[PDB]
Amino acid sequence: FLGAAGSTMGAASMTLTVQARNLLSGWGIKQLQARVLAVERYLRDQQLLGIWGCSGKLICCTNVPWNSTWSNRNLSEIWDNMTWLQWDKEISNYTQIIYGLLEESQNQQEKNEQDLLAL
Amino acid sequence: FLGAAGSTMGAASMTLTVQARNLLSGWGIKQLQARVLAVERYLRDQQLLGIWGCSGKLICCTNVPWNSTWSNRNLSEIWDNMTWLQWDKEISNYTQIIYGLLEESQNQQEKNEQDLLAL
Amino acid sequence: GFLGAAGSTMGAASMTLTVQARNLLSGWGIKQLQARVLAVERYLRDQQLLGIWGCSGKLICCTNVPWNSTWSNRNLSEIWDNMTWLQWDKEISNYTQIIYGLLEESQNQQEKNEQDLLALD
Amino acid sequence: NLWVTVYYGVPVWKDAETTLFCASDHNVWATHCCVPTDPNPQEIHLENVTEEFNMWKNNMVEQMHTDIISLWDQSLKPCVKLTPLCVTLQCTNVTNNITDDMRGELKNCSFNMTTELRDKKQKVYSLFYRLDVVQINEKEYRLINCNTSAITQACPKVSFEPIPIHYCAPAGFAILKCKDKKFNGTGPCTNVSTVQCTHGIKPVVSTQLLLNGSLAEEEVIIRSENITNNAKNILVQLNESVQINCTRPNNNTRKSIRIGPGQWFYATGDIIGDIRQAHCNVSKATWNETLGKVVKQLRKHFGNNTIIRFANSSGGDLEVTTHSFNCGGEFFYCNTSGLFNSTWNDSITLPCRIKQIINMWQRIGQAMYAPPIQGVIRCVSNITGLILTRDSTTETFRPGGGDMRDNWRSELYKYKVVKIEPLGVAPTRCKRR
Amino acid sequence: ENLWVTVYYGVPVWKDAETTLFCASDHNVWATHCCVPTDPNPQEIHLENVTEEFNMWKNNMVEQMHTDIISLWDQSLKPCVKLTPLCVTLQCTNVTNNITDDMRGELKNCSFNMTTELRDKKQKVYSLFYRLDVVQINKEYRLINCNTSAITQACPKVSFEPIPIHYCAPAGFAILKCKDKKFNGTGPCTNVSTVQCTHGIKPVVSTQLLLNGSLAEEEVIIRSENITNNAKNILVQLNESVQINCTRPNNNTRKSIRIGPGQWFYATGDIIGDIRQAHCNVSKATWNETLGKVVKQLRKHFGNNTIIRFANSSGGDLEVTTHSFNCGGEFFYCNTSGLFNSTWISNDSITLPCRIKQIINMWQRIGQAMYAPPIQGVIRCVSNITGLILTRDTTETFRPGGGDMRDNWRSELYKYKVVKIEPLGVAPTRCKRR
Amino acid sequence: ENLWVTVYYGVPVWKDAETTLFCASDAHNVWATHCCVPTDPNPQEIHLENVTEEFNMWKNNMVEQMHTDIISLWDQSLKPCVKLTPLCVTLQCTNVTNNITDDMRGELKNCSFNMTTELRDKKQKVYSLFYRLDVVKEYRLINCNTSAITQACPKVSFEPIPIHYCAPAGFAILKCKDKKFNGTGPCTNVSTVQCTHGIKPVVSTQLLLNGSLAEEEVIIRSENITNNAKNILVQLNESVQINCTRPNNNTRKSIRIGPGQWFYATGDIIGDIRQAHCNVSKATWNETLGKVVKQLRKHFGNNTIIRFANSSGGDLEVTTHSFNCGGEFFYCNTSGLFNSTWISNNDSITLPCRIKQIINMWQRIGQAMYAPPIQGVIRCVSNITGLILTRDTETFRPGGGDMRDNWRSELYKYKVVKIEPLGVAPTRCKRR
Ligand SMILES: *[C@@H]1O[C@H](CO)[C@@H](O[C@@H]2O[C@H](CO)[C@@H](O[C@@H]3O[C@H](CO)[C@@H](O)[C@H](O)[C@@H]3O)[C@H](O)[C@H]2NC(C)=O)[C@H](O)[C@H]1NC(C)=O
Ligand SMILES: *[C@@H]1O[C@H](CO)[C@@H](O[C@@H]2O[C@H](CO)[C@@H](O[C@@H]3O[C@H](CO)[C@@H](O)[C@H](O)[C@@H]3O)[C@H](O)[C@H]2NC(C)=O)[C@H](O)[C@H]1NC(C)=O
Ligand SMILES: *[C@@H]1O[C@H](CO)[C@@H](O[C@@H]2O[C@H](CO)[C@@H](O[C@@H]3O[C@H](CO)[C@@H](O)[C@H](O)[C@@H]3O)[C@H](O)[C@H]2NC(C)=O)[C@H](O)[C@H]1NC(C)=O
Ligand SMILES: *[C@@H]1O[C@H](CO)[C@@H](O[C@@H]2O[C@H](CO)[C@@H](O)[C@H](O)[C@H]2NC(C)=O)[C@H](O)[C@H]1NC(C)=O
Ligand SMILES: *[C@@H]1O[C@H](CO)[C@@H](O)[C@H](O)[C@H]1NC(C)=O
Ligand SMILES: *[C@@H]1O[C@H](CO)[C@@H](O)[C@H](O)[C@H]1NC(C)=O
Ligand SMILES: *[C@@H]1O[C@H](CO)[C@@H](O)[C@H](O)[C@H]1NC(C)=O
Ligand SMILES: *[C@@H]1O[C@H](CO)[C@@H](O)[C@H](O)[C@H]1NC(C)=O
Ligand SMILES: *[C@@H]1O[C@H](CO)[C@@H](O)[C@H](O)[C@H]1NC(C)=O
Ligand SMILES: *[C@@H]1O[C@H](CO)[C@@H](O)[C@H](O)[C@H]1NC(C)=O
Ligand SMILES: *[C@@H]1O[C@H](CO)[C@@H](O)[C@H](O)[C@H]1NC(C)=O
Ligand SMILES: *[C@@H]1O[C@H](CO)[C@@H](O)[C@H](O)[C@H]1NC(C)=O
Ligand SMILES: *[C@@H]1O[C@H](CO)[C@@H](O)[C@H](O)[C@H]1NC(C)=O
Ligand SMILES: *[C@@H]1O[C@H](CO)[C@@H](O)[C@H](O)[C@H]1NC(C)=O
Ligand SMILES: *[C@@H]1O[C@H](CO)[C@@H](O)[C@H](O)[C@H]1NC(C)=O
Ligand SMILES: *[C@@H]1O[C@H](CO)[C@@H](O)[C@H](O)[C@H]1NC(C)=O
Ligand SMILES: *[C@@H]1O[C@H](CO)[C@@H](O)[C@H](O)[C@H]1NC(C)=O
Ligand SMILES: *[C@@H]1O[C@H](CO)[C@@H](O)[C@H](O)[C@H]1NC(C)=O
Ligand SMILES: *[C@@H]1O[C@H](CO)[C@@H](O)[C@H](O)[C@H]1NC(C)=O
Ligand SMILES: *[C@@H]1O[C@H](CO)[C@@H](O)[C@H](O)[C@H]1NC(C)=O
Ligand SMILES: *[C@@H]1O[C@H](CO)[C@@H](O)[C@H](O)[C@H]1NC(C)=O
Repeated sequence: FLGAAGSTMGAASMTLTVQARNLLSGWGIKQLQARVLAVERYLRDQQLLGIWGCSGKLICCTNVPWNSTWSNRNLSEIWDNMTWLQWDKEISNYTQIIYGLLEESQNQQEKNEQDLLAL
Repeated sequence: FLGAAGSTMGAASMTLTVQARNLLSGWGIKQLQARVLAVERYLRDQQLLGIWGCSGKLICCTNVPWNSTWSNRNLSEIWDNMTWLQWDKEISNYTQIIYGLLEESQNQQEKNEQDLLAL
Repeated sequence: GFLGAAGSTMGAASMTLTVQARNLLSGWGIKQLQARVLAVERYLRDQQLLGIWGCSGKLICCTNVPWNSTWSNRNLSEIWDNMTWLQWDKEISNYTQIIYGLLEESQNQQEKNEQDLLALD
Repeated sequence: NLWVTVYYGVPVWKDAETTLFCASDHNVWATHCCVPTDPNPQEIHLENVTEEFNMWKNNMVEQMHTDIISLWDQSLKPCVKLTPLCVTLQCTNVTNNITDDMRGELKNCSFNMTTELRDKKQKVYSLFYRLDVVQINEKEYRLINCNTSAITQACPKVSFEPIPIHYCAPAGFAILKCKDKKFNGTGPCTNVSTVQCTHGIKPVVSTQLLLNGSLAEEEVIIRSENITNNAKNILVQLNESVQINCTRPNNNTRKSIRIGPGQWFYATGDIIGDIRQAHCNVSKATWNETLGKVVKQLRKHFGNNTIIRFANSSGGDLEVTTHSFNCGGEFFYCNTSGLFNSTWNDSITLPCRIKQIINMWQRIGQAMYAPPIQGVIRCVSNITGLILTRDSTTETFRPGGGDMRDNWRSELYKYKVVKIEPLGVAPTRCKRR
Repeated sequence: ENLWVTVYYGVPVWKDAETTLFCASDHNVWATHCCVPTDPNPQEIHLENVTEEFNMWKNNMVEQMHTDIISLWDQSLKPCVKLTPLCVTLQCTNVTNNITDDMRGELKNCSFNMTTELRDKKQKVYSLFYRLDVVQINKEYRLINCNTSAITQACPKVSFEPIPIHYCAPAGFAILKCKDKKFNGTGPCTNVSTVQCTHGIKPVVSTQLLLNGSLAEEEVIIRSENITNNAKNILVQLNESVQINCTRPNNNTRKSIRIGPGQWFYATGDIIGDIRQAHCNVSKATWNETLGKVVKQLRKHFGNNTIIRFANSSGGDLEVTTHSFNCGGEFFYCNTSGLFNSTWISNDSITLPCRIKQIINMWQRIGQAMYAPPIQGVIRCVSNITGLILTRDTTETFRPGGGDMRDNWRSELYKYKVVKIEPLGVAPTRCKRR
Repeated sequence: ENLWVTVYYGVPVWKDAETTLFCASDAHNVWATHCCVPTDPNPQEIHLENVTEEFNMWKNNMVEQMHTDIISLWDQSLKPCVKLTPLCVTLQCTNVTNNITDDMRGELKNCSFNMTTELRDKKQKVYSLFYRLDVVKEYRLINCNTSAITQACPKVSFEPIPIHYCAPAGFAILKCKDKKFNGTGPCTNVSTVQCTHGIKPVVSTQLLLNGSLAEEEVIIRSENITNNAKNILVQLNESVQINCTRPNNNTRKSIRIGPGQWFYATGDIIGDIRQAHCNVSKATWNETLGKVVKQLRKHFGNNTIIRFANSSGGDLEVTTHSFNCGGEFFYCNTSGLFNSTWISNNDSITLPCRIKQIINMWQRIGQAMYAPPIQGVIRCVSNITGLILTRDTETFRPGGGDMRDNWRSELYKYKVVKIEPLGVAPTRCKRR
């Protein structure tokens, strides 16, 4: 289901549970291969959300600041005048950078939590 | 495993770990189909708990009130005097309606968290 | 890199948990399919267990089960430094199931206690 | 006032049909059942559970049947197809050391067949049993199932001896077992336990009588889908075993014949010493007491003053008209009319015939050739039950069956497969946050 | 200044992708194959304010449909009787019977000695054959394909009747559908909707004319990869169907011959009644109007000051020189030369004679051959002409073509694209963790 | 003392394990339709600073895995091919005397026979040449009295190409980089890799061709060198170059068997008929044995004599050297390489070869393959990288045996381990 596609980013987020549910729900070796792949793709995304400290959420806020390098557009002109497809293309060359930064942040946060609990 | 199946729900609720921990651990095409399905069923339940905001918990409380439509039995006679199998028979048609409500509640809650964290 | 910390001490290797974890889930052909299914099953068994113990979503989970000197009668200075994870794994191997059982019992009690605290409002 | 609370790990289930796997402990069931099981019995008792069980329309039975046919056929794939040997035979009626009871039973048949090189021929001869040889329609004979199908030679190193087989649930499923003793194949059952694997069941092939298997816990149990419907079979499980010992008193030899590229056909060779008919011995007193128990529990459905009489089989092929006692590599067809002649020294003997070209599972497009066994066969086994049919003031019961599912329902009747559904919802005095 | 990374999951975005599709539906080979039922509800979701780019000649759904039909076709012929034992010298003479038209000499009465259930004996049998199945070597003949391949008799209970097949996406994937009634075959498309399954497509196999497909909403849509390069096939989709009435008029029977221990051959038996030529009837007025519609639209790419001519085509293979048509259980090779011979400058009907072939070499392969069992009785088919495959040679001339098979599916799959859903992504927000 | 249990996930530990490995390759070859997964150039190796891993090449399951996969691949590729059952007829044979440069005396024969053709009602008379080793004036082929002979498809190449074995998810391969690693015990310079270096699946006997070289000196390895009943593998420090040829300019005759069924027969020979042979550099060979001797004495004593001699198990699998040169089967006589006594106190070597076409491969006797003839002239130039030696003063001879010993010469440095990311340790914190 891609029904919100084409709507703006600030509108499309209203349906994140619709898209998430439909990702998993949906000679014979052919079908097993298709099914196994669907499971693997699902789990890869879940592992990333978990490793970044976003487990269980469709929307999570991190402590990694936004770099004007990736995009110098304002909050307005992203959320109101663009759809997600457009956004995805504009920052498609920084995805691996952001993901690496998110992992580093979570590691630092967990270490701090353990040391706080120590008191 | 299922020792509590004939017991009062208020007692059976304390053996949840036992049932959960036995869901993954216990002709080539048939064995792969058996394994893939066991995984698929497991993941369907985990995704659904995540959608409702109950990931990582065997017991969770939500913000969806109970309707007299689903059951007008009082509380004492639900947790006592009845097994889970009997309860399952009583709540049958009023299942998908609950699931839909749980999803709606969680979406409102995640939006509220995102907005609160922006102050 | 993956397993780069394997020869480092236990307290050093704690900084590479991300690296090991992110590579576990995959970063006649029937055998390839069988291998893929098993890789998923192994991954999920570990994730389910962390969920049971209330450690879901964390690489470092702090629990409320006390450490028994019986399992290993050593100081923090004798464990976190001057020792690698491979050595530790051998050192307490025979207590693995005891610990896992205790962790399960604790989490179950914690969930009941939380439900009661929410009820008392 | 009450809020929805969601629980995971809830001990509930639904009826379900899923694929079960084989568990165990050069047999045909070896290498195909490689999961060692039952290191410790499980039997989790479920207190206060009254589940509904049904021997008929079970799924476990259909899978056992299906899996056996598949395995059986798979085992013959790599062996000689006996492409040759549909040539006609020049047969002589053997009288050498043969008693009157067996005249015409054995034939000495010679024929032309191919060899290692394509343009060369050889002359061979072998013995055959009358049941497998048909006079040509044109002293000249043909093998029976040669004109319509290929006969695959059974693999000489594969044992088809039944071994106990355990069926085990896949993760997410469980098998419930009925421990009641008066259950009779149907309805609600008090005292239900949960297991991962069934008890071992021996996949014994038979007709009319049920051989090695379990006994009823207390009395004779008579099970039928509809006791009033003469179109249905009655499965009778005894609470006592009856021993039967069968033999083929002929010191056989084997004659190895080379075919084409080192393929071998194992022909029946000559017989050393006396030639005698195969037969089975059943204790007379035990059999008469056994029937007395069967009728005592059978009258309960007809009346205390009705008459029950027994009679022999009505017709059809040997698969249904005679007992089909299966020995380690031989198929005996035994005459049971002597066991079913009553109206309600110390042994009864039943004559037996031997067949080598076998059409199994009521199919006609396939055939198997059972190679000969040298020396003398002696088989000792336990009768555990009967397959009977019924057809005023007097009722007549006859041996029946032939539908292999009936030989499996008798062991699988106490098991049911259920799907575990761990997620559920209930109200509570607890609200989030 | 104050923006932070927020990670979102369930984001409605995608990438072009090539994945495995499965079929769904509603003794037919496809009914057996497509065990998954369809949802009676199309579940079509319109996507507002999108412009998706499509390209029907780069569409991998075509390769899967082709691969699936070849694989299914072959799998269904595996557990069948081989006719290797029939590759013996045949003694054939012309059929003498009440034969009309120009069918005299078309059929031959062949006798031969084949195997029996008994290895030591042969039997003398006879059967009828069409000239196109038999090669002369002298009254001495051989079956045509005995020098390259074994001929497999198709199993008589197997139905190859095309039934609608719906292709469905696996979880994580979606199919986008172009609803532009004028769609070009390439480029951006507005009014794009998302579907789970395609419309049903009948796996009809033909050349020159495309039967029982979809119609255009308006006019004629002419689609080709370049137009200018005349080496490409032109797929022409009509907004009106043309009905064609086809028959094999002879009343046939079958002669069942046992050839071995559980194996048998179905021979064409004696013909009952008179022998007549097979043929197809196309209404003349409808056909002339149809070409006028095609030519008018075709001119848009050539000029309105030119001349458009049709040819009867050419080639070295009946599969492409004639109209290959599978009617009931028999393969027709119809003569369309009088259907495509007009020149366009600005009650009645045409009968197309048809030849029948029994030994078939499908998908342009050499190493395989199939024997089509003869069909009892008299055969009649009524089909819908929904499109044409044309090629091009100052007057422009066009001719019937095709035969690659892929092109017979592009005509139905051109509106669909497969995409992969990529639900995870990030964007700046004012929300900070903790 | 307020110490609590903490759970960590992503812990860098492992266990010894066996599993299924998959193939990958670089860039009509039988392995190119198998190893469909590309390798990574610069695959990346991770040095482990303080790991002292125990390795054991003779207990290495990867050898078994490589072996079973090769046998399976080999058989699978011969299934969709023409069987030669129709050629199991008798032959009428005479000797080829047509310009034989002596020393054959019937090694090459001219045979004819009655075989099938296009129609079942016809037969044809055909002519072909055969090598004596394949033939029992009345003759039969050596493998028509058992099993069946299948012609290898002329379209499939069996040329060895590098094969890389790669770990599945959840596993890693540890590589031993220690100098002079002898096949067993602790290894210090341990590194983690995702795939092996690329092994060519060479199927030679006696001598090991086109493998890896030792970097410092010749390495002698055996499970128990004192057992006197184990093969000793020798890994050389330098390669020895060997030039092998089949000098006769042959032809290929195409014969129809049936409906798309073809047989490729040896046709006539163009030019003089001469023996196949291999040229081994003599000086290199003399230096090579001297290095082996110096090293063998480290296990047997400074006062012993190594004594080289030839083997006796004359089934042509042990006493001769198999190559698969050009896809042809040479069976070369190596006795001239091993007859010397070493006492501590161009002049090249020519080895004759025996060409054979019907091959019972992998020591099985229930299957046979026919190698189609190769037209033209064959020459292979290859690197001797190792030896298989046995012993029983005590005498050393060329060995031979099961293929696991050749493959074990490349996989000796690798181990498979299972990653176990979950673990527990004490710490000073509490859940709360
Ligand atoms: C019912 O159960 C009994 C007891 O297990 C079965 O008896 C056994 O039958 C097998 C096969 O006929 C006999 O095996 C043979 O034993 C000889 C011994 O010298 C050996 O040389 C043969 O190679 C073969 O292994 C076995 O001895 C026999 N056991 C006894 C105690 O007599 C009986 O067959 C089962 N009945 C049915 C119908 O399944
Ligand atoms: C285009 O669609 C039409 C309509 O579906 C196809 O013609 C139809 O073909 C079927 C199968 O050959 C005919 O059914 C027959 O029915 C008789 C009993 O009435 C039965 O004995 C036969 O075995 C068979 O099932 C059907 O009558 C026929 N319809 C018409 C109007 O003639 C047509 O073949 C399709 N075009 C192409 C190229 O496939
Ligand atoms: C050890 O490695 C060498 C190569 O480094 C192997 O020899 C090579 O074998 C290939 C295949 O037999 C030869 O290529 C062929 O060339 C002809 C003519 O150009 C062509 O028609 C064929 O299609 C094919 O491409 C290659 O020339 C040859 N190299 C040399 C130097 O002779 C050698 O076989 C390997 N050792 C073993 C035991 O396999
Ligand atoms: C391998 O062991 C050596 C010591 O045998 C480790 O060296 C220490 O590294 C730390 C790094 O912060 C220094 O502070 C110590 O002073 C070093 N010790 C000595 C004796 O030099 C080395 O780090 C270990 N390898 C790994 C991966 O941790
Ligand atoms: C499409 O654009 C119009 C304005 O031109 C707007 O009103 C409408 O809501 C937009 N549709 C979507 C899906 O956002
Ligand atoms: C974004 O920042 C630029 C800075 O020059 C400003 O001119 C523009 O008006 C801003 N746009 C919005 C939507 O605030
Ligand atoms: C079964 O019912 C009895 C009734 O007294 C109760 O005491 C017992 O606990 C119940 N069993 C289970 C498993 O709850
Ligand atoms: C739920 O509660 C509301 C309370 O106003 C009632 O109107 C409604 O009928 C109930 N049932 C359902 C199914 O909504
Ligand atoms: C576990 O028990 C075995 C018993 O032989 C012993 O050898 C081993 O050292 C023990 N391991 C630990 C961690 O105590
Ligand atoms: C076999 O031969 C004996 C010879 O006395 C004869 O009595 C008997 O009837 C014969 N049986 C058959 C079937 O020919
Ligand atoms: C074998 O064939 C020949 C053909 O002339 C026939 O005479 C002979 O009787 C046959 N032999 C047998 C045993 O059938
Ligand atoms: C089988 O058990 C059911 C249980 O309700 C009973 O009604 C039925 O009469 C029994 N049938 C026989 C033949 O005993
Ligand atoms: C064989 O059966 C007879 C029946 O009368 C019985 O007496 C005897 O003990 C049985 N033999 C064995 C070994 O069971
Ligand atoms: C097909 O298109 C033409 C274009 O002129 C139009 O006149 C005709 O009515 C259309 N036919 C149908 C069935 O819509
Ligand atoms: C096909 O036959 C039917 C018979 O009723 C007729 O109505 C129809 O017009 C014919 N079609 C053609 C193209 O001649
Ligand atoms: C071929 O030569 C050998 C030489 O030893 C001889 O024995 C053999 O008889 C010859 N073959 C023929 C057919 O003359
Ligand atoms: C052998 O070679 C000579 C030329 O040196 C040639 O004349 C003769 O014909 C050849 N003989 C054969 C049998 O080819
Ligand atoms: C064919 O068979 C005949 C049988 O007499 C034999 O003389 C002739 O030599 C054979 N043909 C060949 C090529 O061996
Ligand atoms: C490990 O590598 C170092 C690199 O300097 C080398 O000096 C050392 O000898 C190597 N160890 C072994 C056992 O080869
Ligand atoms: C190694 O060889 C010696 C020779 O005496 C023998 O005693 C010893 O048992 C062998 N050891 C192994 C592990 O094979
Ligand atoms: C080795 O063999 C050659 C002949 O190939 C011979 O001249 C030499 O003397 C032999 N040397 C020894 C040590 O036997």
